[PDB]
Amino acid sequence: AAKDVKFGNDARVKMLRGVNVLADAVKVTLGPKGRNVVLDKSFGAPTITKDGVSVAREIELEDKFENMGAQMVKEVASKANDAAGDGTTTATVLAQAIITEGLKAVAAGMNPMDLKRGIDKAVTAAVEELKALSVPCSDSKAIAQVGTIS
Amino acid sequence: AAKDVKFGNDARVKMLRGVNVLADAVKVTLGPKGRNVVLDKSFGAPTITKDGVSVAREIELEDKFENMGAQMVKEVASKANDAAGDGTTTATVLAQAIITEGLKAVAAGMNPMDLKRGIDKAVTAAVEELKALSVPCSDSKAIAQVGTISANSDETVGKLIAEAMDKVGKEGVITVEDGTGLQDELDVVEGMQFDRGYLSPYFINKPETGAVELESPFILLADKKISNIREMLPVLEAVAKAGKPLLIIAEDVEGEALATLVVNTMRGIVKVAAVKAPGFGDRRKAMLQDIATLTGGTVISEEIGMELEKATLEDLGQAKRVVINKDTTTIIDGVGEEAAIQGRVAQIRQQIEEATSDYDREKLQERVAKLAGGVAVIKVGAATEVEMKEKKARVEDALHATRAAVEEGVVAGGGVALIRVASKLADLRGQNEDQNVGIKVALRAMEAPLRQIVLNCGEEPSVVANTVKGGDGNYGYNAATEEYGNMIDMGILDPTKVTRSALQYAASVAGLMITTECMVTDLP
Amino acid sequence: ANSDETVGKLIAEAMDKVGKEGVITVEDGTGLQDELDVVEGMQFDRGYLSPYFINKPETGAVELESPFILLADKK
Amino acid sequence: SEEIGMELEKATLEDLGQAKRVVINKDTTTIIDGVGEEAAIQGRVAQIRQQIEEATSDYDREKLQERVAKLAGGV
Amino acid sequence: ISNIREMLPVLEAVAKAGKPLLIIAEDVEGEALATLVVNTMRGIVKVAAVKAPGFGDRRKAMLQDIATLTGGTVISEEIGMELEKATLEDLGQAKRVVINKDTTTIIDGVGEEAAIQGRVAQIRQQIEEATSDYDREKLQERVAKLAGGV
Amino acid sequence: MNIRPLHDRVIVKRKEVETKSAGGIVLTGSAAAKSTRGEVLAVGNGRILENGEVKPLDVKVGDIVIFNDGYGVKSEKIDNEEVLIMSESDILAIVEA
Amino acid sequence: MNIRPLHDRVIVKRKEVETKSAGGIVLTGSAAAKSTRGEVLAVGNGRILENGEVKPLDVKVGDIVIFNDGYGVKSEKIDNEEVLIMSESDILAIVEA
Ligand SMILES: Nc1ncnc2c1ncn2[C@@H]1O[C@H](COP(=O)(O)OP(=O)(O)O)[C@@H](O)[C@H]1O
Ligand SMILES: Nc1ncnc2c1ncn2[C@@H]1O[C@H](COP(=O)(O)OP(=O)(O)O)[C@@H](O)[C@H]1O
Ligand SMILES: [Mg+2]
Ligand SMILES: [Mg+2]
Repeated sequence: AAKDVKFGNDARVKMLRGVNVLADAVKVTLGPKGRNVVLDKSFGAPTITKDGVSVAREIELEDKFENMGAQMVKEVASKANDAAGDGTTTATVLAQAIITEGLKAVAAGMNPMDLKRGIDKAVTAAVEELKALSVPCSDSKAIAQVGTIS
Repeated sequence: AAKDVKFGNDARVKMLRGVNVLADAVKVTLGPKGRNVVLDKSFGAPTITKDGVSVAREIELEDKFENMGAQMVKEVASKANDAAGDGTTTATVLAQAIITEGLKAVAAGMNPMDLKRGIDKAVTAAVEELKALSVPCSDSKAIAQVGTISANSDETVGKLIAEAMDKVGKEGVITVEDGTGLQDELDVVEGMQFDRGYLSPYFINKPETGAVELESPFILLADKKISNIREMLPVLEAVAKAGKPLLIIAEDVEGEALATLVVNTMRGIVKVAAVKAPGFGDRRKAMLQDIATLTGGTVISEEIGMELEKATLEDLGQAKRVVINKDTTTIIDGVGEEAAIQGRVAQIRQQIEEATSDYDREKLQERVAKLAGGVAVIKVGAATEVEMKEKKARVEDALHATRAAVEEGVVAGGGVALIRVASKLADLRGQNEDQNVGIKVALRAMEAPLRQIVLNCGEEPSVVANTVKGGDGNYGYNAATEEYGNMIDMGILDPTKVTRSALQYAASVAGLMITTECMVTDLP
Repeated sequence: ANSDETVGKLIAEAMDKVGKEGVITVEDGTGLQDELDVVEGMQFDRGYLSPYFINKPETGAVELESPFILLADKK
Repeated sequence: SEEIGMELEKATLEDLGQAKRVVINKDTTTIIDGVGEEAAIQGRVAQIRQQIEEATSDYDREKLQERVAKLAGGV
Repeated sequence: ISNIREMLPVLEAVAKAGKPLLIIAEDVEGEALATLVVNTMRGIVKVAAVKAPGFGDRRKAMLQDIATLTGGTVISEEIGMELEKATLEDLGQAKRVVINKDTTTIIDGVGEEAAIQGRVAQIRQQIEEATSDYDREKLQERVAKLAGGV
Repeated sequence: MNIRPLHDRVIVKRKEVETKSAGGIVLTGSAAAKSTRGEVLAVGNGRILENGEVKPLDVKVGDIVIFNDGYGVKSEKIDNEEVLIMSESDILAIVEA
Repeated sequence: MNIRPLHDRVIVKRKEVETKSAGGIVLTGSAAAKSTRGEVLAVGNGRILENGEVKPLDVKVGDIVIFNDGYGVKSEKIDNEEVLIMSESDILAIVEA
């Protein structure tokens, strides 16, 4: 098929609305004051869920570009889930956040490939930090707390 | 169908928007400050890539004429890649440049057939000039530098490639595949091994690995299916007397035979194992022959009118150890004298010389490695799938460029080689003035890749090109460090074969294209 | 050939070797330069029926001198 | 051929063709310099000469000219 | 014609008269043909064979034409006849015959113009009561092959 | 070496695969058929059946014979020559005169 | 241990699976065919049929024989060697001279 090609800020803006429609449906569900989303189904009754990767998998957009936005962030939520089966909302929230802020910096005229290297450096460092704060969870009471909070 | 025909400047203009929409989507990715393009997919998630020929293949335009444009420059990027799996963006960029300029002169009222002749002469001349600047790349450091620079400045890729190239030697294969974790990993298998597991999990004398291991074993190579155990007996018993274990590599081992073998090995009678032959069809027999040679055994096929029964110990191959998994047999150190090893290798040497195909070439090189050097595998790491795809591709990409460096040498990157051959041809001329513009049209395009590299950094191409043009030899602009210097010393090496294929292919089609006067195609 | 002296020459050259009752055919080449093959005398499109016949593996091809030829019009 | 009612078994050396050398690849046989006197060569060529004259077709013409070349000049 | 046995009594009556022989049958297949081919080859008896003209019903009638022109007798299993019981006399005769890749031609048949003219006076009225347009073309053809020319 | 048929069996050699002459002048090309004539090379002492005594065979070494080519008959090779082994039960007649 | 065939049965051993020589100089590779020659190892007293007396066999221990390989014959193993057991009814001739 004939293609529609879009360049720079134009293409990014579309890309971002994409991320946003998806990110925003997934966010409503974060945390104990989370709310639910309703995903329809040609099958039978709709589905009410709190579960970010469930909501994410449904979002597909009509603007082919906004869609590529959404189909891209959609894998954070998706991978997050294959990896621990939890935290998919948070992941989505963090990406929408890295993207929003980053693009803003590409508009500042920074070199995205470096924006990237800095984001990753920042992250490799965060991961070490996390392993440092981590304390083992090994009594029945703590296990019940993770269960419960989940 | 009824057609829409378009003539002179009209048809050209549409042609060029065509070349442009493509050229531009491809450009955005050029050089270390390259950026990524996202190509959609009805399939599943989109694909983020830096890879010129990937972006290019997607472009198709709605204007039937603009499309023709695009579908033609598309071939430079495509050929560029079948030819050295790299340089495809540069290629693209030169063609968009040879076209832009070329057309502008057809508007001046030059004779495009001559524009063309001069553009080629210019180019034939430039290729000689490149072969003259080229210096061999043969230490491990330079090899790393080509890898690295190919992998958008990933020093780790450079290194891993350089490392493998070192262990599998010159006649060894290197393949890339998805990895398990987040970090890249290099496997190097030693000597000969193929894709076949035991035929029954009972052979397994070491359950902790889940794998079979035999020492000083004889090897029975049978080019035929094995159903009757009768065919074995004279042999199995000659082996029971020598007190050594036995590997059976046949076309297959089925129910009746296998079952009994399984019963015989079990009871501690004779230590044996069995595993399918490598590949299928015609290569099986030739490749089983390989195994014969390596272990100094004799293939037993009903084709030369032979029977398993009439086989003494002597026919059997031999090695010092064998290791077989669920799907992997491997023979360690065969008895075959290197007189016969080296010979059989000198035969499959010329198999590749007269392999008139691309697929009949892959396999031969594989076998050469399993008999001569080693086989290496790289595993690319990534957090995500969007990531694995783009990274894996770059490793792949650089794997290619190093193989190219090694056979054809290196020249200065950042588009410096091309900018230098351009001043060397400052005096080239053709049979007539139009050809002289045509020459000058190419020499000018030759500046394109350095000009884009720079523009992708958001600095000023014609300031950078001026200073680079003001220097000598290998002086050039380091886009990454934004400073000038000697590009060889800074490890910014392009494999000569690629810089030259970029030029060849881009000019080969740009050349034709600027001689369009009519264009025929379908109605909207 | 739109003023391509090289085509002219190759044609002229072939015409000369295959003679007046000789065919000339064009097909895609491997490299960048044009090339003219002239097969001497009689030859057709058939390989050995088993690669075992091969008495010279370096060519990957069979060679016999002063051989008798059995022509059988039947399987 | 079994068409003239012949059997391989009833064939002495005499029936066999002969040449000075033959060369065969994966997909190419070639006979070098056949024993056939040019009396008989030239004759069989003078027959396939008129095959083309009464070849009322375009495809029945290509093949004949090929053979002529394999027997007379070159390809 | 499949079995050569059917021929022998005849082929040999011809070998004694020392004249060549044309065979126009409905067809000459493998077994018979092969042997004929072997027999003519070795300089035994000069022979040739060629399919009958047309198909269906006209074949038999048109083969009859050929009989008349050369003064021979059609040998069909319809009148309950066998090839074996055929002396030289049944055979047609002419002064010369010429046959190509796809064209047989008989020159000057022995048939007296008494019988020629008669068989022509029959196919004269075939056209008179040919109530069709296609059943008319063929008859006129035959008339020409027996009377004038094409 | 030569052969020695076991009592009642006869060793014969076949004759010409449709001798090209039949009918008269016409050299009948092979029609997919074999010969039933043959030369007797050796003779077995003779049939033993029904105990009491052992009767000779009525064919001698060197007779010309028409036999019935069928299941009773077997194909063998002596010094590399095509010879057949049937019993006298399969021999039908002797061509003489 | 050795064998003792029961009256009329004969114990023989097979010979070469298409001895590569036939025709002359040419070593005919196995064409999917077996040998009909064999060495006689033991002999049964002889056929008893029709009550009154018991006639010997006309083959001796150690003859060379052409047999008819068919249903009458069976395959067996003595000390681990390939031996056959058919009746004299299946033995056709003796290769001598
Ligand atoms: N009382 C609470 N106060 C603040 N955060 C809470 C509380 N209970 C649970 N959480 C937080 O909820 C967050 C995620 O819950 P959830 O909505 O399932 O997001 P996810 O799908 O990303 O798992 C975790 O960060 C957890 O710490
Ligand atoms: N620091 C650098 N400064 C200038 N050019 C560089 C630098 N690193 C790599 N390059 C150049 O990048 C060019 C191509 O990279 P790439 O974007 O893949 O183009 P291509 O697909 O045409 O290979 C090469 O000419 C190489 O010399
Ligand atoms: Mg949660
Ligand atoms: Mg590159």
